[PDB]
Amino acid sequence: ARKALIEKAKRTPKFKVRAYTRCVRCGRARSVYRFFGLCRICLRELAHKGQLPGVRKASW
Amino acid sequence: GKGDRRTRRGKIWRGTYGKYRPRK
Amino acid sequence: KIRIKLRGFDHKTLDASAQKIVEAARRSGAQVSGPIPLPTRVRRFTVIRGPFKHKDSREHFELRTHNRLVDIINPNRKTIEQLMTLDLPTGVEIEIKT
Amino acid sequence: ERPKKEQVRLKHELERLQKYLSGFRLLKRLPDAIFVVDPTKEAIAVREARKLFIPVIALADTDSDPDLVDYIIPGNDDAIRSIQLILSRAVDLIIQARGGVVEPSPSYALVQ
Amino acid sequence: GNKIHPIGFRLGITRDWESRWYAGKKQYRHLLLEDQRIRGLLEKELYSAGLARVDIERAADNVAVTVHVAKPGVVIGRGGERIRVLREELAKLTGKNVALNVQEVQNPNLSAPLVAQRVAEQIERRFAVRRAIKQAVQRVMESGAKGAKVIVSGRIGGAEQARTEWAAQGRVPLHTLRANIDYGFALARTTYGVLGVKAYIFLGEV
Amino acid sequence: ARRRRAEVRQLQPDLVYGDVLVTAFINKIMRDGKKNLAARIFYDACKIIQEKTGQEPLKVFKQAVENVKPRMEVRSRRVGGANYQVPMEVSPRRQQSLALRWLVQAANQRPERRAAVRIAHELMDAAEGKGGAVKKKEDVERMAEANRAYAHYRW
RNA sequence: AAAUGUUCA
RNA sequence: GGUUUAAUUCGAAGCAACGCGAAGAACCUUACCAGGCCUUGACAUGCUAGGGAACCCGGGUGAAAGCCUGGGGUGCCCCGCGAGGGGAGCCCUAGCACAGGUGCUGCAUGGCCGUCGUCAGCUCGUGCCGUGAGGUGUUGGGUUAAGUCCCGCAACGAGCGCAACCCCCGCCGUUAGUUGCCAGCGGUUCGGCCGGGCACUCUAACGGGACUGCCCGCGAAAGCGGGAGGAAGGAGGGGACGACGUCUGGUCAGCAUGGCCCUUACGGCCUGGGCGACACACGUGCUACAAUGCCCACUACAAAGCGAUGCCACCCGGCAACGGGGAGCUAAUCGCAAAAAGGUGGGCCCAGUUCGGAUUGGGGUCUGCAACCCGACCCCAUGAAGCCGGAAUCGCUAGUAAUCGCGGAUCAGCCAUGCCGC
Ligand SMILES: [Mg+2]
Ligand SMILES: [Mg+2]
Ligand SMILES: [Mg+2]
Ligand SMILES: [Mg+2]
Ligand SMILES: [Mg+2]
Ligand SMILES: [Mg+2]
Ligand SMILES: [Mg+2]
Ligand SMILES: [Mg+2]
Ligand SMILES: [Mg+2]
Ligand SMILES: [Mg+2]
Ligand SMILES: [Mg+2]
Ligand SMILES: [Mg+2]
Ligand SMILES: [Mg+2]
Ligand SMILES: [Mg+2]
Ligand SMILES: [Mg+2]
Ligand SMILES: [Mg+2]
Ligand SMILES: [Mg+2]
Ligand SMILES: [Mg+2]
Ligand SMILES: [Mg+2]
Ligand SMILES: [Mg+2]
Ligand SMILES: [Mg+2]
Ligand SMILES: [Mg+2]
Ligand SMILES: [Mg+2]
Ligand SMILES: [Mg+2]
Ligand SMILES: [Mg+2]
Ligand SMILES: [Mg+2]
Ligand SMILES: [Mg+2]
Ligand SMILES: [Mg+2]
Ligand SMILES: [Mg+2]
Ligand SMILES: [Mg+2]
Ligand SMILES: [Mg+2]
Ligand SMILES: [Mg+2]
Ligand SMILES: [Mg+2]
Ligand SMILES: [Mg+2]
Ligand SMILES: [Mg+2]
Ligand SMILES: [Mg+2]
Ligand SMILES: [Mg+2]
Ligand SMILES: [Mg+2]
Ligand SMILES: [Mg+2]
Ligand SMILES: [Zn+2]
Repeated sequence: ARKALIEKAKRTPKFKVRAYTRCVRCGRARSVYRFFGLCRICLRELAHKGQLPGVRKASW
Repeated sequence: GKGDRRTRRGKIWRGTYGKYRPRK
Repeated sequence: KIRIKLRGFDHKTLDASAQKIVEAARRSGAQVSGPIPLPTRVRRFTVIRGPFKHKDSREHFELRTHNRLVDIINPNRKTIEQLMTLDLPTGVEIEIKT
Repeated sequence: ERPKKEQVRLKHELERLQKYLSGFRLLKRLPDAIFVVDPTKEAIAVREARKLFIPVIALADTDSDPDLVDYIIPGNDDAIRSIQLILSRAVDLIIQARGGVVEPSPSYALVQ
Repeated sequence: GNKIHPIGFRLGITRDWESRWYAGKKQYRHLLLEDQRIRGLLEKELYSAGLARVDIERAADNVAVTVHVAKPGVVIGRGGERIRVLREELAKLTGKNVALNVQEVQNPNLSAPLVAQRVAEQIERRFAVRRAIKQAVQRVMESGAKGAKVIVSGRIGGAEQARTEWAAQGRVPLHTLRANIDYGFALARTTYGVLGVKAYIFLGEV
Repeated sequence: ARRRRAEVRQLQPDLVYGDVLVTAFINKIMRDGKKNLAARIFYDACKIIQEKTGQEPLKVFKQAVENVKPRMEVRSRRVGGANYQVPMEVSPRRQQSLALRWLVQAANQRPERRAAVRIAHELMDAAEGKGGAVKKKEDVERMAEANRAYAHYRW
């Protein structure tokens, strides 16, 4: 049950409480940062490619 | 007392305010 | 009068255009209190390195947003047609507050 | 400019090259003949030379394989006196066979 | 189980960003989505032209989009046309005016993304279970690199027992920040399954 | 410490009486980095040695520290499945280390309800003669004696 | 002067 | 873990599974169960033919889903008049080719991760040795955090590692003045607040500084010991960075992918339940057993972050949580703050207590359609076990341990005592 759900989420279908965040790259439900609209697996996958404007390895 | 809701410490800990820890 | 704030992820391309704007405004009269470096807002993300399950071991990330301030005390029509047209921003954004 | 860190790293390097090179740098496509003093002492040298079909001319003495030597100079291999004499005459012969000449190159060291 | 992306490890230094463009925590999130679906259609339609790196710049609310292809004739041709369509599709999926400039590669096999491909197609073309690799590296070196590396992983030759074959030649200090090593990932889809190809190319330094 | 010999941290002289000690002690009195409340307890400790004796704190202090520090002890040698106590002398550094430890240790053993009073009172008994700390010191003393037979092998 | 101290794809 | 259950979902399994995936389970999420419903389908690419077609609002039934039913429309094109007729999306029915699977296999895989191990190692080119597998180099002495370096040596060099190049912190400089300040005079509703000022502090940009450079001693050298100067030295303190490889390690439930399997269902929708069960076992933790303590009033000193259908000053009702009002703030300019431990005054007087707060009754607040299962707060009343913990066992070598509080991601809210940070 993926495709059915990835889209079931894109839609408004009643109330605002039933809506939820879910990765824009993979379907991932948990660990998606709202600033990127990405799950933490993708956030890293892309961060290493230099595809996320600004953003780089920490170190302090 | 950190777990005692009816106290200074108790409130601070829980992260709340009330009769026992007024919002200044 | 005419405060201009410019933000950027890259501190080089930022200070870059930051001066380019200054050197411009002066090049038309108008005094300009140099570009002052306002404090940076750092946004970090800490993610589990592994996709599955290895809670200890992660990789820190940060999106440092730089800020620069530039005031041109006494403007005029000349110090507008330049800083209202002549550009160069690609990874920098400026907000003009009069 | 080169970071002082490497300056030593490098100057410390040519020192061992200069120390383990200052001399063999005159080589240009192997030699036509090797001149060793103590064949037994420089066995390695002999082997290599002999392996490459190069003549071997050493001046060893009782305690070395004279069969590994193509042109022997049976005589003392230790005394500076003995070595110096033989090398001297050898080199004199060398120059004389090309072009003057004297005198007697500063060979004498201290002889005790 | 180790080694961090040679690219993301340099970014700030040595390497640059594949898509530079500031944004507000109110837009950024979105602006990102577009970039991704813009690189989406271009990864499939321009595959034929061997494209390596899709720079995306955003100025006064615009969209640069610079495709660095090994064959600019694939997106345009030997005359002048085609592309004219891609530009229309990039807007067809983005209600915006997106430019689209082609580019070339000094040397196609001096670019990791490209090298870890082309011949690494020879894998889907049922050939060179190894030499394909040794061949690539030679090409890279021959083209004046200071070191190169290629790694293939998977059911090599179609075997059952997965393996891992890598090149070996030239300098490739993955630990050096001032290195400037290029990196590209393949992915060979085969009847027997997926095979991943990694290419590393060491260029200049300091 | 495999590489080489530790290295002792030089403590900051006391603000009042000065002295490298007092701090060492105060440091042992302290817990949870909750100093001040600890340095105080020590100075507060005068009431009992000041007008309770009139001898001058520091001097008594240094006298207890000396009477409660051991000169020998037992350890434990790793013999083949034997493990004996074995005598062995005591380092000047351990003497002080141990002396100050037991002092505070024995101090918080006493029945007085107030900390400032527990110490000092313990410093006083210790000052000369009895004291829970001195007793502890007098026992580590016994061991080294009760096992003078296993001294034949000292590491 | 380690009292002993077994087994397992 | 196990045991229950209609379901209690699935994975993880010594270290390297067990506050792990889960950086947010009331419905959503969910993959599970029961019951009611839909089937070219919640969606992708297209083809045939009747027709209809952008769209928007109702009625019936029902828990919702669903099923049934009734209201209304041509910018494009032909000059063809228009009411005859073709057409574009696009919407519908019916049929076709297909969609979907969180169904299986990590023992077919990619990718990413863990781990030995930040251990100092792992190799190559030519030369030499051995019939050969291989050896040497890289065995040895000294030295180092280190295959770091030095000296030796049939080896002479080189590569992947170590180190350095990158970030943070320590001292200083230049550039820069809506943060800073009588630092200097001025005026002050005595708030840098007003003129005024860049000196301090600070914000931030690229520069300086350190290296055993210097002195003394030991040494063949590398280096070791010590001293001066210096903010800082002998890697100054932390990060980032983890070699050839090992674990048929981990993940087909992030994703991708070969093969196997289900296609009026092993796909899809909905309401309700469940993942929160409880005789038991274990792991990580929180709060404690108290006087170096506790409680109350007052009074100080941070850092790093986060904020527009957001943070919410300041008022007012309420004892509270909150509620009404309501300024500022696109935030070095407003506020979430106030830090806590500390300091000062008072209270408790060694007791299962003014230690400890479990548990339970009751009364409220707030988010959300909704808090029975199953939320978080507030208030009254309860007030439990615990006064120090067996065999065993874990963490830490310094601004560390210990202790004190603050922030953030996720997020309507929150079961966070977790996690990443200050
Ligand atoms: Mg939610
Ligand atoms: Mg209490
Ligand atoms: Mg943990
Ligand atoms: Mg048996
Ligand atoms: Mg389970
Ligand atoms: Mg499974
Ligand atoms: Mg669900
Ligand atoms: Mg549910
Ligand atoms: Mg449900
Ligand atoms: Mg499976
Ligand atoms: Mg597996
Ligand atoms: Mg495996
Ligand atoms: Mg794998
Ligand atoms: Mg190391
Ligand atoms: Mg043999
Ligand atoms: Mg041979
Ligand atoms: Mg070999
Ligand atoms: Mg060899
Ligand atoms: Mg070897
Ligand atoms: Mg090395
Ligand atoms: Mg050697
Ligand atoms: Mg300064
Ligand atoms: Mg400064
Ligand atoms: Mg390194
Ligand atoms: Mg498994
Ligand atoms: Mg899968
Ligand atoms: Mg439920
Ligand atoms: Mg659970
Ligand atoms: Mg329950
Ligand atoms: Mg605790
Ligand atoms: Mg009130
Ligand atoms: Mg008091
Ligand atoms: Mg509930
Ligand atoms: Mg009670
Ligand atoms: Mg009891
Ligand atoms: Mg008691
Ligand atoms: Mg350590
Ligand atoms: Mg929250
Ligand atoms: Mg609960
Ligand atoms: Zn994702």
